[PDB]
Amino acid sequence: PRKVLQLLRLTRINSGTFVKVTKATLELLKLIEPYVAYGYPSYSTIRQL
Amino acid sequence: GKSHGYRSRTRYMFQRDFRKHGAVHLSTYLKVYKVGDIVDIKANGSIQKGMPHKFYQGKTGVVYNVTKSSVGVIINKMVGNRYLEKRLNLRVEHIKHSKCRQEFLERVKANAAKRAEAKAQGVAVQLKRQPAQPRESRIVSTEGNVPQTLAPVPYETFI
Amino acid sequence: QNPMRDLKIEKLVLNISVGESGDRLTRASKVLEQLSGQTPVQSKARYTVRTFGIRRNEKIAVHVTVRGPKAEEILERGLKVKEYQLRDRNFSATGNFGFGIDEHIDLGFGMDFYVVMNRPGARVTRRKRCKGTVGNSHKTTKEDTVSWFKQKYDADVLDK
Amino acid sequence: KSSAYSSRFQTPFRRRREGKTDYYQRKRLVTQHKAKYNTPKYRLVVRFTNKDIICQIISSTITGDVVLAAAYSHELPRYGITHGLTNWAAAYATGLLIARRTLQKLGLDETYKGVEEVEGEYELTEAVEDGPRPFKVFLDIGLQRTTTGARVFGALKGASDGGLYVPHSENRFPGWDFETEEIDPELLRSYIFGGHVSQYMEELADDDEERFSELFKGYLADDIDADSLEDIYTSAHEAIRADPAFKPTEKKFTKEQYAAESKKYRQTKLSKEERAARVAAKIAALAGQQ
Amino acid sequence: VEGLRRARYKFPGQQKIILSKKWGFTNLDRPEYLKKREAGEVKDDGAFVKFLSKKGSLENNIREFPEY
RNA sequence: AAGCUCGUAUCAGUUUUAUGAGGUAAAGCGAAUGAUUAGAGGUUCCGGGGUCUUGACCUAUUCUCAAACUUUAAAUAUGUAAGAAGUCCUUGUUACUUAAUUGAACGUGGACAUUUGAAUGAAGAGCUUUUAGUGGGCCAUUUUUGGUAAGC
RNA sequence: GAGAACAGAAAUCUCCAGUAGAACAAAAGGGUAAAAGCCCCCUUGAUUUUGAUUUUCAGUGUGAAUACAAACCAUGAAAGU
RNA sequence: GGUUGCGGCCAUAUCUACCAGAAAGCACCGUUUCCCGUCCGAUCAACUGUAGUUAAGCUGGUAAGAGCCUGACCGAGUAGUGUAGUGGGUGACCAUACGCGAAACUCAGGUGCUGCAAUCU
Ligand SMILES: [Mg+2]
Ligand SMILES: [Mg+2]
Ligand SMILES: [Mg+2]
Ligand SMILES: [Mg+2]
Ligand SMILES: [Mg+2]
Ligand SMILES: [Mg+2]
Repeated sequence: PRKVLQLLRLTRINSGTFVKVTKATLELLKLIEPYVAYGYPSYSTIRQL
Repeated sequence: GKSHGYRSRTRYMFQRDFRKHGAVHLSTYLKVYKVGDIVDIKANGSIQKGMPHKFYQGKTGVVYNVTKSSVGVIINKMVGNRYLEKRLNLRVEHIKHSKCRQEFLERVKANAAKRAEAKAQGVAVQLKRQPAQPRESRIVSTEGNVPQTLAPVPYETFI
Repeated sequence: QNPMRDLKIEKLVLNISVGESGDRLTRASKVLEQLSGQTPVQSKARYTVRTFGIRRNEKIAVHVTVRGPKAEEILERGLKVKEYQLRDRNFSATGNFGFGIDEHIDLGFGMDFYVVMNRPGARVTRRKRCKGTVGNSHKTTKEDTVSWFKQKYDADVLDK
Repeated sequence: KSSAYSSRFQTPFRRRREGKTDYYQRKRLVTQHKAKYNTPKYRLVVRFTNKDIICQIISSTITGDVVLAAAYSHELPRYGITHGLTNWAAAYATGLLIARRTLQKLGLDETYKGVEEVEGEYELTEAVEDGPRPFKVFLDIGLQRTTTGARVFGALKGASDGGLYVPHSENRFPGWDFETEEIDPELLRSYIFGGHVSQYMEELADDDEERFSELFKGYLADDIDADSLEDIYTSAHEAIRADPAFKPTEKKFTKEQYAAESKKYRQTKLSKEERAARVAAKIAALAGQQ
Repeated sequence: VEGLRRARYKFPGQQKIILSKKWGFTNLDRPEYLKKREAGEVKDDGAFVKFLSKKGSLENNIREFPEY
């Protein structure tokens, strides 16, 4: 899981990135599940970020 | 004391398959191997000569030498913190052609065919594989498929 | 259907079982040379028992095999002593039969006579290439050989 | 036979169950040096059935064996041999025929003409310099036992004398004595022209006339005496070296006509409905209070 | 039930007494067992029984279970 | 620590797709081997009392098991591949190889550019010399051996 | 398993069934049926020269083992070994 | 479509019990001067294709056949297992969350396919 977090550029607490959803990235999210919170962002959230 | 002989711990690894004892079929000896071919190693317990060590069981390598009844195979082995090149002399009974790349050859052929087909009229032939994509929208009809309600069942012993 | 499946004598074997070896053994094997016209062979003991007086590879017994029409002649000579009378036993479940005698001067040391029955076409079991197995209807049965022994020699089967 | 016995039973190869192929011998016959790649190894198959001799040149492939050339003893009547289609002289002629048929097909007929002065001599087809090497095949005898004087070595002699290089030794040819390590060319030459049969005719006729007529009935009907089979054997060898090309027998009927007649004598499987019908009928009879 | 209750004191740990819905020591429910025996598919073989299947040669399945 | 050759080339304690290897968990014993409970139907010129019983195998069933048993057989780990050192068309060299310009290996010339052959990332990648300390360890979750157990 | 004078649970002979329940110098595990087992025939390759490779591994040594090259031989009808 | 020689995969091909097989082929079968091998021309060698036979081998079909093969949301998302919690419980062990996922059992269907050469109402 430590390696997967580095590959997603999540190297410190409260860091965030966008991920495109495919079969290759869904399995990545499974490995780091107890370390992250993720969901589906709306247009308003993307604009303000 | 401890025992670390050449064939140590190979009780089940080198056994023949169930109801598959006896002589080797002739198709093993009729296949041709060339330098640069990719082969995988699986020892046969009934041929005691030219047999690989147990470490190389289930490994894949590249042919570098061809002899009368055997081939030379190159294997990369991890020792310590690096990889060392190992060269094996194995009889053909213990090897077979690998399909890890034979399936890759046809994709190269199809890419050339698709590139030439769209060369005269098409742009962006898109010769790249892509992972499985999220499903698109759809409409589910209930005509003849009215949903059936389900509920949890009570505990029963039925021993 | 009996067009060709006629019972026939395959072989006749003259077995002499001797406890010891040496001068006694060659004396017994000497009779078979003039009794059958062919030189016999000697069989060594399989192992040692220390009770019957035999040891391993001691060459205890002698036997000889004869076929053709020169065997049915001596088969007749072996039946005169038996007076054409055989028990309901002595007949194997595979169609064979045999009997033993106590003296050889009566024919013209005890001996054992065993006769093997077969039918034409038995070569399929003995041939090297495409070796096969005789079918059930073509096999030799105990009742078949007993009847065959009744028809010729005008012999009879004993009690039971 | 218990169910456990059948479950754990391992059946041999089909050609081994039938009893026709020795796989221990086959492996060493067909395995090719891996550094020679797709170079084929050719086997001279010689087989002896009742009243027939079969000679073939065969190479091995994954999908199955491939025949290069064939020669049968039932084709010998075109060359002047009508009797003794399975004797020693027939084997030599059939061996000679396959050698000539193969070389002509490969285009190497002009070179390696064999030996035209056959006198029972042991020799091999040597190569010619600055030219192609002779075509090489290995003798395949199958399950035949190796004994000196066996006809399979007679067919070997014909193929070698026909121009095909076949490696062999002379200790299995007739006329070889174990005491002295040399071959007798005089006795060997007798067998190539049916000398052992011509000798038999003269001895049997003067011994028992009743036996002679029953055995050699065909010779009497065709006006062939004891000292004439050598002449036709010589002429047959001359004819083989002239037109050895194979020709197919004219087919009176076609495959469809052959298939149609044969289908009437074949028993067909039963469908699942009629199989269920048979068991249902049996229940109504055996389990229906008669 | 009382006999099995008294046996629990001899054992360590916790044990439970359950009233089985099978027929005796067979692996069939009581209504299911009654269905088969009325059809002549059950033969008494010692203290246990043998059943009649839909498979096998009819020559053997007829002498066994003649009533069926 | 000293740097050196280069400037994203190529790589990865990761996923995916394709293709291998394994005999542990579980499972199995009316499947082999070895243990094991209970009847039932059969078998003797081949166990022994008695003129009929107990044993011994045979056949069909039945209860229960295996670190040094097994047909079947996971999960987690694990090998290789996903292109330019590649693919295709034509034909040069040899003392090797072929019945044979047959093949093998290495080449000349022509055709195909970076949606150039999956995903994500890449305080750059590759490489060399030299030398310090260390070579008594211990603990926690899970797997696990000896032992009644132990802060063993 | 069914048979054959002495002959019996075990002597020798015959047939049938027989996936190996035998055998293969030794411990155990693998392997093997027109064999790697049993019998018979012929032999010395258990030979000569010097390298490469696998295992233990520091990728040192020693032991053991694998595949070739250049010679000289054994065996077989031969491929081969 | 039949059959023979040489095969490929190596039971859908094996095993048990029956029945059928035109043509050709295969086979059984006849003989012992010759090469050759046996206690035995049984096996093996040679000769004849003549004297006979489809009886067997062989091939095909039959069986609520044994075995074997394939499939099934049959059993079963069960057993087991990766990851997680300052979850439950004295403990033994167990539930839940995000994933992977058997075997037996049950039922249904199937019972060799096929390459090269030659030959045949
Ligand atoms: Mg060795
Ligand atoms: Mg051989
Ligand atoms: Mg293990
Ligand atoms: Mg377990
Ligand atoms: Mg210290
Ligand atoms: Mg934690």
